[PDB]
Amino acid sequence: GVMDVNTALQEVLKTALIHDGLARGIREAAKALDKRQAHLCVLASNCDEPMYVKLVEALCAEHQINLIKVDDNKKLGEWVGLCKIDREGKPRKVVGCSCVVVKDYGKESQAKDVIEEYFKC
Amino acid sequence: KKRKKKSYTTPKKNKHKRKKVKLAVLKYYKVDENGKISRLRRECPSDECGAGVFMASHFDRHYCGKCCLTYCFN
Amino acid sequence: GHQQLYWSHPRKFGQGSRSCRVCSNRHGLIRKYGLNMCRQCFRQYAKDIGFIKLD
Amino acid sequence: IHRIRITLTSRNVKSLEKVCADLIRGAKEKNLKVKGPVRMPTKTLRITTRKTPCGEGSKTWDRFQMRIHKRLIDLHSPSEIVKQITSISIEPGVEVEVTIA
Amino acid sequence: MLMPKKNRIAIYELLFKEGVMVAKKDVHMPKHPELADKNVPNLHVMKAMQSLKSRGYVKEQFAWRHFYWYLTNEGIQYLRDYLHLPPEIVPATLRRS
Repeated sequence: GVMDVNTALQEVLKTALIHDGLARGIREAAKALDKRQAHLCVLASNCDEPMYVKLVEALCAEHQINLIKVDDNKKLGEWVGLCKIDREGKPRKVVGCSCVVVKDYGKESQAKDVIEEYFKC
Repeated sequence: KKRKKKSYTTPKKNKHKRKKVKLAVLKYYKVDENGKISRLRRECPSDECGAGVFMASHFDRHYCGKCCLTYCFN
Repeated sequence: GHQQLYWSHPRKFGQGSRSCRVCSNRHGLIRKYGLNMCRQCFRQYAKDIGFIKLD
Repeated sequence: IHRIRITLTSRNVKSLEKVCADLIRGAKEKNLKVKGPVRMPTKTLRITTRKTPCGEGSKTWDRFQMRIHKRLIDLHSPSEIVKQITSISIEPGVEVEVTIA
Repeated sequence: MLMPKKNRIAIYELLFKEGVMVAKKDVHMPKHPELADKNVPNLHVMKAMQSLKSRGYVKEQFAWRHFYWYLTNEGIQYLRDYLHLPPEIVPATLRRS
């Protein structure tokens, strides 16, 4: 009923889950960020560590990616839909990445355009 | 005809689980607390890998599997 | 990894590289003339192939 | 060259001889000189197998036979005539091979 | 089993594109008579096919070292419900009718 960041963020994260890929593990994610292969990466911090936040924001400024502060990632975890197998299962998602084209490749969306224009201005 | 009777050794075994810590403490560190930081790993001069291939550290013969490279002075 | 193990010393006489083309059985294989059937499957299909009993 | 050879092979002699006579008659209907049918020694394929699927009972064997009869007829004619004489609604089993050699 | 999701989607577009297929049970051997050179490892493709035709909802029939398939519409419905690909894109198999 409403248009905002989360309404499409949940869908894009679920589709990224569906179309495999996914930078999993402590490796292959920092390496991917340092290789500059992707052009989007969502990070979160709900614990007490300012050093990781400072390091990732320094990297984002180095790659000229503006950090987007999102509150209540639990809202994303409860609105995305987490059916998984059977009647049980709730695998929470903290890291958001989408290989080859930031939005997606199986569809064309204007959310990518409006996001890029908000970042540019 | 008897059984194989494979019981005299290792009646039960426990699965090995690598305690890979989720935090970047042992693997990497900055030791600067600034925008620009120093990297604790020697630059890789080989062109047979990517531009972000970073080598781990052991006592010797840094093991990555793809190259089995060893620092030697010939 | 995979290439550190596979295809090291040639197994030039693999019995397990052959199977009956009808039932995929290891034993009683008839490789003569290229039948590549086990002897039981050959006896079942001998008349259809063209081999018939005369002597 | 105009030497063309037709090689006739089948597992039975009735149909092979019928085809040979048919082709000889066809090449003699036209005024063509034809080398008479030449019979290869009819190699025989033998497969001897135990009768039992298990290994039980008196050691009894099946003696299977498959005889391949080969005839080749030589005559001098272009390819169109050979192609026309081949399309005769041939009887099954007689494998025909034609070589321009 | 022991099958990754990229190979899963690969075998799934293979099933989408072919529909009616023939095959042989091969696992260990590294080159294949008629379903090789597909840019995807042979073992994972064949194990994904095993999942497709042995998960428990499409029947099979194993004889003469070869496979012939009737792909029921229950499997098509499962595919459409999962991947959300409508049947309006009809398979090109409806030519030469």
